[PDB]
Amino acid sequence: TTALVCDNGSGLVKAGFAGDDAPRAVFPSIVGRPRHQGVMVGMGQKDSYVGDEAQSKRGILTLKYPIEHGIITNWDDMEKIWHHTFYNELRVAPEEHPTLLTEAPLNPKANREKMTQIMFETFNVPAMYVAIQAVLSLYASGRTTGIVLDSGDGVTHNVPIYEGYALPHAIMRLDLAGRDLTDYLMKILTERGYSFVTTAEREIVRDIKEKLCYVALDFENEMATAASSSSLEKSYELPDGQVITIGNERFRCPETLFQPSFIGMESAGIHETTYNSIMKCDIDIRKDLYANNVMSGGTTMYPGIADRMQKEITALAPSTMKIKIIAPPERKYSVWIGGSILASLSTFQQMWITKQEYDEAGPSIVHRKCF
Amino acid sequence: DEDETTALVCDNGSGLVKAGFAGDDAPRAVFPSIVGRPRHQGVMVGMGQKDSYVGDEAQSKRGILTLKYPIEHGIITNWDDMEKIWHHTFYNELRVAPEEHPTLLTEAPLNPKANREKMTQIMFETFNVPAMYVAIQAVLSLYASGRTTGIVLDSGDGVTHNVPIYEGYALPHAIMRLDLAGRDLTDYLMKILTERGYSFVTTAEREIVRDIKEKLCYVALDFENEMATAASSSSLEKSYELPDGQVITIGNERFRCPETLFQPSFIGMESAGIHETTYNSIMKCDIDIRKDLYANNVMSGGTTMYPGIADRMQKEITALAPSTMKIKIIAPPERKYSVWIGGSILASLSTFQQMWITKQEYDEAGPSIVHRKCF
Amino acid sequence: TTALVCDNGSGLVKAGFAGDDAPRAVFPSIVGRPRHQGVMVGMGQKDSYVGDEAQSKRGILTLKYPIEHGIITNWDDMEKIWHHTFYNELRVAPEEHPTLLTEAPLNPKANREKMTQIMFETFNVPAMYVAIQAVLSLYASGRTTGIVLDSGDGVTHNVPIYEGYALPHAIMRLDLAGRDLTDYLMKILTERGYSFVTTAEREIVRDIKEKLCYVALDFENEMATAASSSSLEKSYELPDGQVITIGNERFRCPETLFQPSFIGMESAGIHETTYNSIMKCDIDIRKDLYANNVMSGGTTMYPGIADRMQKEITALAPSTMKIKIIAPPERKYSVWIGGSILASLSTFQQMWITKQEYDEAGPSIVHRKCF
Amino acid sequence: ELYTKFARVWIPDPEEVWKSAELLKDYKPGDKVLLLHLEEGKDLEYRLDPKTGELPHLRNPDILVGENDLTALSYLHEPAVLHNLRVRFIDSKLIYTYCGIVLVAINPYEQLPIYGEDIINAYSGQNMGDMDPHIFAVAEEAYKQMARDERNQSIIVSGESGAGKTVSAKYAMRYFATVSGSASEANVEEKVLASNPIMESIGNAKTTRNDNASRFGKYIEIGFDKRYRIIGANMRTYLLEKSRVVFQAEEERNYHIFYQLCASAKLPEFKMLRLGNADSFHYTKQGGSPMIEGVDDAKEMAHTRQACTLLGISESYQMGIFRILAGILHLGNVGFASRDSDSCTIPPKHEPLTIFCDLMGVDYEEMCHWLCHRKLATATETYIKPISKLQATNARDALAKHIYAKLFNWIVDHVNQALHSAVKQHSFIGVLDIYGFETFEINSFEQFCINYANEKLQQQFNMHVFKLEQEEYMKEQIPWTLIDFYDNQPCINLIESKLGILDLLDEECKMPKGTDDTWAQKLYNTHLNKCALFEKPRMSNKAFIIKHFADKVEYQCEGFLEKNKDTVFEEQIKVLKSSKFKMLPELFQQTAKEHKKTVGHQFRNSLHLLMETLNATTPHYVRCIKPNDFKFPFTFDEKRAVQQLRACGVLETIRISAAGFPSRWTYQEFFSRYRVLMKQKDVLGDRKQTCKNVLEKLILDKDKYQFGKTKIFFRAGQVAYLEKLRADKLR
Ligand SMILES: Nc1ncnc2c1ncn2[C@@H]1O[C@H](COP(=O)(O)OP(=O)(O)O)[C@@H](O)[C@H]1O
Ligand SMILES: Nc1ncnc2c1ncn2[C@@H]1O[C@H](COP(=O)(O)OP(=O)(O)O)[C@@H](O)[C@H]1O
Ligand SMILES: Nc1ncnc2c1ncn2[C@@H]1O[C@H](COP(=O)(O)OP(=O)(O)O)[C@@H](O)[C@H]1O
Ligand SMILES: Nc1ncnc2c1ncn2[C@@H]1O[C@H](COP(=O)(O)OP(=O)(O)O)[C@@H](O)[C@H]1O
Ligand SMILES: [Mg+2]
Ligand SMILES: [Mg+2]
Ligand SMILES: [Mg+2]
Ligand SMILES: [Mg+2]
Repeated sequence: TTALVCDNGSGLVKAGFAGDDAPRAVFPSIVGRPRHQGVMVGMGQKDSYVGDEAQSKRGILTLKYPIEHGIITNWDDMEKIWHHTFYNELRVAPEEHPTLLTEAPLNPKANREKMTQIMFETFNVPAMYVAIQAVLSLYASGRTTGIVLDSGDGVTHNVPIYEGYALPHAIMRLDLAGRDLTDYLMKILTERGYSFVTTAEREIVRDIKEKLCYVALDFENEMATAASSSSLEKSYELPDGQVITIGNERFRCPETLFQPSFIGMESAGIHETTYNSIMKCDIDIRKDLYANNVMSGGTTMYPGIADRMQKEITALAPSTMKIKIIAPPERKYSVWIGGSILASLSTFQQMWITKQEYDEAGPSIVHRKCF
Repeated sequence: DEDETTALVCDNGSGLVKAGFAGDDAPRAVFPSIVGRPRHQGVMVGMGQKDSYVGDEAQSKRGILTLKYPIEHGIITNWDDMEKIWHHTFYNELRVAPEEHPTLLTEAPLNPKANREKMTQIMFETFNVPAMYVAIQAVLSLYASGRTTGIVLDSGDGVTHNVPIYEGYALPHAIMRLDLAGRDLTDYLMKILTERGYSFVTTAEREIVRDIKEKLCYVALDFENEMATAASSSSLEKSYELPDGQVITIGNERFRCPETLFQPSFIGMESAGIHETTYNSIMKCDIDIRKDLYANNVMSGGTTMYPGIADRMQKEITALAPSTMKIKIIAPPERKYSVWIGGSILASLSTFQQMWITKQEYDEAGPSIVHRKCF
Repeated sequence: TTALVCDNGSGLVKAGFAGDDAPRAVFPSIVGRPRHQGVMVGMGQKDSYVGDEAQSKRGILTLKYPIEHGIITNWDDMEKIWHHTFYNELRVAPEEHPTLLTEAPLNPKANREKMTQIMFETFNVPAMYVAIQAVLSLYASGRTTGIVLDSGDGVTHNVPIYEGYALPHAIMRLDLAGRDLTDYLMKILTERGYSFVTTAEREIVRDIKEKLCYVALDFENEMATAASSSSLEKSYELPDGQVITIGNERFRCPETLFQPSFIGMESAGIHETTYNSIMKCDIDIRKDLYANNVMSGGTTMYPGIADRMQKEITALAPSTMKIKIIAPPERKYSVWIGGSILASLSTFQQMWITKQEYDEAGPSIVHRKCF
Repeated sequence: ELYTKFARVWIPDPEEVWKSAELLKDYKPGDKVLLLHLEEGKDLEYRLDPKTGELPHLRNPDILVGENDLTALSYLHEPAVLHNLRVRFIDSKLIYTYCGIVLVAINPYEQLPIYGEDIINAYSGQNMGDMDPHIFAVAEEAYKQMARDERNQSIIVSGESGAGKTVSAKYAMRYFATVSGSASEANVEEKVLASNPIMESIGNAKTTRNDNASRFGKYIEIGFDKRYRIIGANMRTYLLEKSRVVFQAEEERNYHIFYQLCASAKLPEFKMLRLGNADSFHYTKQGGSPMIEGVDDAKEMAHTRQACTLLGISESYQMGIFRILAGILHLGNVGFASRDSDSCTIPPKHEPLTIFCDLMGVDYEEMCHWLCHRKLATATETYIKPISKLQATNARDALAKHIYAKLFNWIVDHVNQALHSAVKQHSFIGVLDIYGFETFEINSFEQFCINYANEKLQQQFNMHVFKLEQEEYMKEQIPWTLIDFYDNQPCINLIESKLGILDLLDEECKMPKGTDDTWAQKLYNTHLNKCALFEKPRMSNKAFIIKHFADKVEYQCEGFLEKNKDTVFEEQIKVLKSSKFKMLPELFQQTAKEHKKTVGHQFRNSLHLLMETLNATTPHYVRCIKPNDFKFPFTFDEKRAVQQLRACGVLETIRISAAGFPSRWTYQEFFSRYRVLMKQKDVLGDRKQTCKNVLEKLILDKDKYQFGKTKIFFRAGQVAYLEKLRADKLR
């Protein structure tokens, strides 16, 4: 047997076998459904579409996300996404290979229970496991000690770890993530008359965000050069061939991670949650956490963010602390990588909830197995 | 001190402008925001048709002139024509020089920054106003409602918008602007009247369809039941005598038209219905104040003047919200002037007389001043 | 003259005149500051609000706590809180009546000195005094001998006393208090997807805590009945009308007082600190301390806590010793009542630190008076 | 030191107010205690302020305490000026006095015969400065100035109720008549005497301080021709209380006329008007004291009907005035039941409304509708709106205040019809019968408006005092810059200017969510730390403090907003103007602006018009003082008297005078008095040059005196110091 590994991303799924250097399958976790009717006799359409075949049919289909705020919203669509990965993408039976799945910290008990239930009761998996994203991206980084900030599409969590042991009193979950930056980007583009309203248009704004946006080192300075010099203005061809001009919004958008008041949150910025997590840890280990701030997840892939984060943490910490940030080249592929590492580990073969084990303790077997 | 250089107050409506002095109970001037231009040759040299006509003098020349709209989707499309509308208001209607009194103007939330800047510029550079101000319609219609807390649903000719407010403070993430408005209902009404062979193609004919819409249409309380009585009883067909003299029947369309506000799918939009946008904007607000917004749903603007709309809205919000919340809709008569009345109130306050962008302040700071003054 | 008496509580202030049966003023020690933008041009506006007028504007206001860990964090907020008590609430001139204040044992010397300075410098009090909360709640309990366990919002403390004399080496202060129980309650409600993030939402979780939670007499039994019978669940109505189901967490949140490991503390449970502080006393007096365990402060308002603390002290102490745990019904004001009694006694005029004593001897006169 | 052993001082008392005390020793500098001799014995010692070193007020010499003007005293302080009036009123029974320009009059509650033709003929043709102080002296000054300058004049009479303002105005009017003989063809004096009982019935009310007080500024013009002979008169009215018509304070009542109606309801003529009782009627029941002790309102209704009959207004019109007044109270009984969605309604056949509609000759259905609803007109359509219970009571009560004010003016037009003449006047003298400053432990909108009115009159007075002194300095060739001007316009500008106290009250009146507490919060935000004048109690947020000339006044914010409302819908005026009754079409014969002003904005309009009327005329000034509150003849009470002196504002004009150069004497009078001090070697061939030389030796500091072409001016206490040196040389 060769175990399967999959990260249940809130906007992007990754999948493959344990031992693969990279996820051999990757696609948007989107189900698209037609909002129109049939213009001809015959020509039978699908009832629903999955990932790339939904993205090629934008405007004809309305796009839905089966995951929101790091939790599952429709299990019938998650069963559709899972079927796709096993047979319509990896071309492999889930009855032959064990499966590692992943979830965020502070996730509802019912979400984990229903996830393990569906994999045994529909995909008939021989054995399975569900692993926190943070520990996996820390294994991929390569440090037994380090606070890992995994900022994805629907979640952001600062999880401190020392000599392997995590500190559940210092972990911090944050709902601000890459989707809210996309929604804010639509508002600040509407100020220049570039309005957007459909979920198909939101995908174009998301491309624009990932291509052109970057984190300011000092917001006021970049606001002054945007107003005075205006050299930060850049063009973008839309599908229909129309050019739009974007500037200033390029730093105002991702600045929301340090200033959540832009979107009306009372919540602290990503640097403040990192500092406060270290301040909640034992005084003897703080120095080792300051030396090992690990960036993780796709919302950290903004230019300048590691230099700003280093400055912002250095301003909060004592001047004697060596503030060392580590941003793995592949911050995006880090959870999956660590999952395949824990999948090729021959000692982990004892931590697999078996099919028979599931039957013994209903759906809460995973809870005992984890804690 | 009965004399105050009494400020002028005007709502820049996308299909209907209103104007008057502060302290007037109602707008003393009101007319369609339409510029009409001749499309035919002079049968004589002494014809001398005005190059352009404005409002009522364009409407009295329908079919001979082609009607334009200087505003679309809530934003200005031709500033030369907006200069012509403004000139008309000052001397050809109110008979007053703009160099004497300050001017209050209005706009919809999420309006582009350049539209606000150019409106401020033209007032100070063409009309030479001593001082001016630009106000969001939602706070004005809330002054006219007379409560310090509520959610306003303002629906005009060219734009709709939701704005929740509490203790005089607003929530800039919970606001929701929608492009579905009274013009799209008029365009849909032409399409569904064409089902009975009643085709319409000119903007002069659109104006007759717009009258028909305002006179005969109403929001239903249960669409499926109203479709059943339209098909079975068939007592909904009202033969509207066309101005020309053509008695034309209008039946199921009297509700299919305004139902588009709750069902935007009729016109191919992915966007949610007006009730859903009012519910979601309450659900974006903090958990304590939601009960006070449910108790204070304010209807505003000329597209809300449909029979039955407040009772349908009350049911539609009650079906979404928890049953323990008392859902109240506020929908008094004459909601087409609520925004203006709120402007006339604001311009009459003593505490507002320091919040006037002066001609000197504009000359010193440049056109970006209107944004500093607001935020 | 009739002296003023006030408890500087970390989440709830109480105030009145000496001789009053109960504190005629009581309110949350919260300053509320705006978080939104005023869009009503020309309206009545305020800078910051205090207590009930902050609680009526929750959301629009963000909330602050001028006291944390039993110590003052901002004297500019405490100045406003004191101003409110004197002129806006009790409507009384502080230059007319003396002011008795309170504090927890092991409170910094600088905190007592700055509190003393403000009363004479800005409020111009004729005379004042600071009294340990423990001795006051023992006066309200009416015995000369007994160990008090005082547990408030921001601090918890053990103080053994015999023949009116404390044992300063035997006292035990603990940082676990009612605020940490509220913070843990948010985490265990998040296990059922009932997440909360604002300080205005934390006030609703705090109400939920005070209304529904209770101490189990046997945790392992209560966990078994929660899993098997599930009859312990209650539905609660949130401010927007929606109901949430709270069960199991109703005994888990206060159990943290006996099991501080839930929140990652190395510290012993409240019974173990009561046992250890009796074991620090002379063996001849322990019998009288076991016969007189006084419960005090608002966190001791959990159904079942007196019966548990008993089963727990009886399990640690010798079987020959008569274990008695007394809990005065009005525990929330026991400290205030003791202050109102103390300030009335003809034998207290010597303790009043006069303005002339402060002006001559400097702020450290407060320590000389106390010790 | 002036603190010797024969120089008496003044020591405070919580009863006698000021006791005289005689120095047992000569005070030395740095002495902390002073030994004194009271009228009860040498049993007192005095501890001097150990923080400021303050000594008690020195008494004036015995040659100065006997005069008819306070300006003749050297030391000018409250003990001395209160005592000067006291001894005159008690020993010499003197009622009149001067304070520079001001005449003061203390009410003797005893028939004085100083009003006989033989006194009038003795004063006539003589100088007012050679005569003793008297109403005749200020009346003949105004008459002389009218004839010499060809310019109109005005005498301002003011003080507390019961003080003699009405009484002094009658004596002034009698003189104006007798100085030009008589007007037997017109009988203006008899018609003025017939007007006052009906004017006070509609314009005065009972207050906690007095069984009868005027609530408005009464202004009478006396006309004369080229022969300066009296030919007729006119009655003007200003600053009338609007709130009184509807709202009553505790232990107070409405205008006396309303109760005259009520007590007379037993008579067959009033029985047809269906008048009931003062406990049933709303605008009257609120006060808790409908009837006045020792007064029968039915006897007052008999008197006012006789007074109307002497003025010649028809008995049919009298009954018409009564029918209207019965109507506006039935209107006050119309109560509105609350409805849903911010609405109200009236019961079917509501008996106060059926009686109102029958009395006023109007349709019930129209009156019921325009109160269950309201109109809203636009440029395209007219609409009808629901009206809340609170909006309906506010509209009803604004309507009741409006229609009473029109009825008042109608009655005043008939009073003018009796007083006027077909002969055109060549000139005229005004008499203004206005009130003093008003203060209590709790103050309302009424007290605010009364004090605002006093501040304007005070500005005119302050300016005049400076103007006359400046003219006297210029005539004596003495620099004007040596006198300082003390005004009160900052206290005026605080109230009526933009964002001032009154404009923020109008703003809170128009705003739909404005409140008494929101107005108080606006006042604390706008004026607390931006005006030292404005003050605020620390232990309350319900009150605010304003510095007024007489003293500071604390006002309770509650009620101000409600009382400022006066808006009434023009449709509610229209349905009463269409009345089948003959009077109502003539009561409401621009209105669209007037029917939307606030009470405060109407009051401002009225006051500014009166201020400019008094600015056109040459002003004269008299103060009326009430010496007690037991109404006992020649009984003087120091507590009442010092309060009166403060309300009349005279203690501040005496202070302005003292800060400048109060005492003044010609070189010859100075010589005659202090020639004893001069040696043969000191006296010259010119007494003026002698006095200039020796005064510079007697007083070394040059700011203590001022040398004129004819008279020497002196600072306070300097003439008393010369008299001390004169006495010290004799003994
Ligand atoms: N290079 C990039 N720059 C900026 N944002 C990015 C970039 N790459 C991905 N993102 C954003 O980050 C999110 C993807 O993070 P990811 O770790 O894939 O989340 P998940 O696994 O929950 O789907 C999306 O919101 C995406 O738009
Ligand atoms: N009584 C009515 N019934 C239905 N639609 C109406 C009615 N009155 C106006 N409308 C429509 O509402 C719009 C007018 O709204 P209005 O507030 O005047 O908009 P704007 O100010 O943007 O011009 C037009 O589309 C008009 O046809
Ligand atoms: N009935 C109750 N059950 C549980 N906790 C309570 C109860 N009443 C009060 N508390 C808690 O007690 C604390 C306040 O009590 P108090 O003695 O006034 O504290 P402090 O004086 O430190 O402010 C808060 O943490 C509050 O949540
Ligand atoms: N000079 C006076 N001599 C005698 N009585 C007087 C004199 N002045 C006033 N009074 C008395 O005062 C009362 C009338 O005063 P009046 O001027 O009517 O008061 P007011 O105008 O303040 O209400 C009567 O009792 C009257 O006898
Ligand atoms: Mg991720
Ligand atoms: Mg509009
Ligand atoms: Mg306590
Ligand atoms: Mg009188």
